[PDB]
Amino acid sequence: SGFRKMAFPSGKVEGCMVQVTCGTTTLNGLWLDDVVYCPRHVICTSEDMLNPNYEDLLIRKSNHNFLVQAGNVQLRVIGHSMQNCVLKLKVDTANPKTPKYKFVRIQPGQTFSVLACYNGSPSGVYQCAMRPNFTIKGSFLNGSCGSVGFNIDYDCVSFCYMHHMELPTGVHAGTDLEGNFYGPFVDRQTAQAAGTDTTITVNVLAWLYAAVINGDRWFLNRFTTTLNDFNLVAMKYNYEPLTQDHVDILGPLSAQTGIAVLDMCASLKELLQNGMNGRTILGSALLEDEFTPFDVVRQCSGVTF
Amino acid sequence: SGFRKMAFPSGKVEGCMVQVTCGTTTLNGLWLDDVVYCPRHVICTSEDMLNPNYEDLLIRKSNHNFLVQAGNVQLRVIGHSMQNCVLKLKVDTANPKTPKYKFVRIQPGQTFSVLACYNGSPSGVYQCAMRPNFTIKGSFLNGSCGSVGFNIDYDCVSFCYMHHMELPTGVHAGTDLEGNFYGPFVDRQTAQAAGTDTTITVNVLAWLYAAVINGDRWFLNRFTTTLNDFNLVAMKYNYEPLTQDHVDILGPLSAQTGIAVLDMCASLKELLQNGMNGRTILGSALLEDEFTPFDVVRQCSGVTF
Ligand SMILES: *C(=S)NCc1cccnc1
Ligand SMILES: *C(=S)NCc1cccnc1
Ligand code: NA
Ligand code: NA
Ligand code: NA
Ligand code: NA
Ligand code: NA
Ligand code: NA
Ligand code: NA
Ligand code: NA
Repeated sequence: SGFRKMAFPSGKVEGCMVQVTCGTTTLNGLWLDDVVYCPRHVICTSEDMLNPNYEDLLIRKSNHNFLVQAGNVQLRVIGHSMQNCVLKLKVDTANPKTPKYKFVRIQPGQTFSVLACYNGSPSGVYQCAMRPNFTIKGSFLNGSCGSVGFNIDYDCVSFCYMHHMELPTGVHAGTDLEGNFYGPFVDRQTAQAAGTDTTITVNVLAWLYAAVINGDRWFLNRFTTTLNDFNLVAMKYNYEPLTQDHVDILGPLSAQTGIAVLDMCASLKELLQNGMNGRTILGSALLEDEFTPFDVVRQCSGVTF
Repeated sequence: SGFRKMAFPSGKVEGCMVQVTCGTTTLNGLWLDDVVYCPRHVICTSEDMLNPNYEDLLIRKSNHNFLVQAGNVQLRVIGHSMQNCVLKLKVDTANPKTPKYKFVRIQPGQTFSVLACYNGSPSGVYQCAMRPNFTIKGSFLNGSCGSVGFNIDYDCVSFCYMHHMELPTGVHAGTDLEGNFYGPFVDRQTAQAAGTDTTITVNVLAWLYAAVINGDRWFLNRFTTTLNDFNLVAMKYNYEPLTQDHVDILGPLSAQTGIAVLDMCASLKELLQNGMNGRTILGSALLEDEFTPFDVVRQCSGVTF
């Protein structure tokens, strides 16, 4: 019992973090096999970051200008390429701690753990979601760039996120591990609009199932609704529209609890229209949208890595 | 920018977790040097757990009845002793992954990371506090016993908590690593009263400093108060009384922000008396008490391990 925002155990990723320096910029990189991945903005000075010409800046650079360090272990860089907004530094040693891993581009609403790092060392680990508008609400200071987000499935690490920037509004943007930003962001210091954010409706519902499982049940009511009627209320409260695919993903939670999805929707409706009346659910006075249905099942059934 | 509930990176602890089986009970143990530590209730059957005579149960046991496994690696048990509510299994191999570590008994209000484990494998990591009443509000299923709580200071792991039980009320109790429970709890399945819990006032204040640092400043007001006047309001809202030691620990945050402790206290007062008016602070609609002043400084200044 209890329900917590829980990160994956981070040890498989801790052994892949390195420090990358170029000129006087230092940030973090990820060492997998004989390739180090890092944000291409490692090659930018202070000048350059309002309007960087990344092709031209990188031409000024040679393999020996990339100082890559793992612990005290210096690595030797024998190749460099830029893919989209990441740099790939070929080194002469395969990381002996490389886990089984793949690179995945996640969908808005999906969750992952972030290992926040400075100077190639881990400071902490936390779980968060890719917002509908492709930002993340992290905790990241100068020097945290190249910190990665990941999921773990037994022994397989799925890397989904590399951190690149803080927007003027205090939220965070970054790339997948092929260097394609999530969202409309670019790697320059400019005004950039994040969309309107929405609440992740399907995640909220999963979390209400988690609450019932744990004995928090006050919000359950004698009402039902329809998809279309629920969607009209989702509208007004800036919630993502709910689809049958979402209903279907909620099925195993529906079956465990005996509470039909559309009845849970009617509960949510009533919370959205009436607020929470100064009550809490699972220790929160807000509706929480950073657990997926997969997350709730994993936690409520005690899956290991 | 951003402020998150962040756990320590868990890799140093992941390499110490094992599985311990005795009869048909399996839980988790912690392998450090040539000693495995685990909850003594591993030797209990279903019968025994209403009223266990631990001395007599353990006498029925020999070294070879303790099956200790690390990965597929079986360990050989060459000695067993019970200290308070933990069992110490002497094994014939020193853990090659043993970090620098000590055992510490933390104070109510202090925080630590928990690596929740099943069958000696890590499922996840989360930060929490030792409540004033010596419980913790974890996320723990059957099989999670022996999961540990810890802090990290560079390369030194401080183990402070081993999980032993869930109370009938759904909160969690356990021991330090010498097997002394925190609080009045015992390791039997019985009605057990946790005290009245209090909010950790000094942690709330630290978190208000964190909010100001991050730009959430709406709650700041044109009032001040005194310790005694603040303490009268702490009373009524079941907040821990605030002492000069608490003021003094808040000093570096006071100095960074320019906001005198007692003025921050007057802000808190006004929040306690008026509630939050449907506003949020650092994404929360409640006052958060699971960051220490040390935690806020660490996060806001980007300390690594
Ligand atoms: C990273 S090394 N620099 C950009 C940055 C700064 C603050 C937060 N996130 C990204
Ligand atoms: C641990 S192996 N058994 C007791 C328990 C059960 C549920 C939660 N926490 C502790
Ligand atoms: Na970049
Ligand atoms: Na987020
Ligand atoms: Na992004
Ligand atoms: Na940038
Ligand atoms: Na015990
Ligand atoms: Na707690
Ligand atoms: Na306890
Ligand atoms: Na017990």
